[PDB]
Amino acid sequence: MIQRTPKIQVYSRHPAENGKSNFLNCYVSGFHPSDIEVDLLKNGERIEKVEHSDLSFSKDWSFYLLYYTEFTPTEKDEYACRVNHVTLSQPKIVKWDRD
Amino acid sequence: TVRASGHSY
Amino acid sequence: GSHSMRYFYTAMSRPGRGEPRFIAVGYVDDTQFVRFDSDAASPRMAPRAPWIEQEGPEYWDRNTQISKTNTQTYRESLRNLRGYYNQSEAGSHIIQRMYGCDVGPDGRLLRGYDQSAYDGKDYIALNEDLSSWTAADTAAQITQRKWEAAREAEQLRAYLEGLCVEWLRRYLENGKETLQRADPPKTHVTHHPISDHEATLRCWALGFYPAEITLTWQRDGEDQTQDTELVETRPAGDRTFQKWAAVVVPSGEEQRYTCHVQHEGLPKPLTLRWEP
Ligand code: NA
Repeated sequence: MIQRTPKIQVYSRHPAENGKSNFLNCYVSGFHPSDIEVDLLKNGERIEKVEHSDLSFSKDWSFYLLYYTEFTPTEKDEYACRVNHVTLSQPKIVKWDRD
Repeated sequence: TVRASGHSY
Repeated sequence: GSHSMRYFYTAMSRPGRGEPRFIAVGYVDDTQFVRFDSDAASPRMAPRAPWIEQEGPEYWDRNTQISKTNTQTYRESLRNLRGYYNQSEAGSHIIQRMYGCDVGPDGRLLRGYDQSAYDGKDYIALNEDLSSWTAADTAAQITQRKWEAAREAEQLRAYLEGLCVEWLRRYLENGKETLQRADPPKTHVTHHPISDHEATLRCWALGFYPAEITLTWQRDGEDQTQDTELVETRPAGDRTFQKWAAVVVPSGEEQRYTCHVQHEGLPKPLTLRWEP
């Protein structure tokens, strides 16, 4: 049996400007099988209220999911996505890079 | 609309 | 232009953790419009796009009953395929199925699809003739023989040439202000110096629908396929998509590079360069 590790992208819905309400996105794709744990972190602490899309898959059969929550960026606050999957020895952190 | 439920594999 | 309707089924066993989960989602083009999840407190086909909400109770009840029947059929099917591969009762496995139709600008059937996978590898597919099967191995040949005996191909073709095309036409009309609207990408080029010798030019495409797009970098008019980093197209959360293409260029050669953007929302394709 063959497994595929998730690709992870962390980004905002709209271009990020401090003080303006936006959406923070963690998009996980390319993975198999389908069980996956995804959390959005604000300065290292899990965000409640995080939603996600309905499970679907691409032409190559790998799964993709969008996790998202409304947020308001500032210059202090650090945001990140943490992903756990059977293919990962430990959870992967991906930090929101803004550029 | 979904396709009618078909035969098991 | 052209349009597609697709249903995506995922059935996943989980021994020791209850009966296999069955999930179905329906799309028109890149717009999800329904979902069903056998793990819901009260499973039903539920709306996921505003233009499907107007469908009547007979629609929702039919799509719900079929999905509930499919939950049992896919549990039985996961048991069958476990036997076909002489697999243990302790492992978790996945059947995936995607089926649907493509139609042209005039709503005429372009082609039908019905493909199935087992643990992420091709298992059985209905051929483009909507009449014959391609089985990936001797296990899928067992499914093929069951399905020939039940004349499944005739029933799948009847759906693909009939209900699939007719309901896709209905959805396209009911959702025409979004489904038949192409939103072009908002584009720009950023410049990120790497060192004194090199910098990254990144070509951005934002807010576009549908997802299909082509972003390419040219150096002196020659495509940089080998050297271009393409990120996977990603959903923004508001129905639109995002993508970028990046290339590492020698410092002072930036004006030799052009980004080219093709998308059906654009009158004409776009040529972009870094504007310092
Ligand atoms: Na893990």
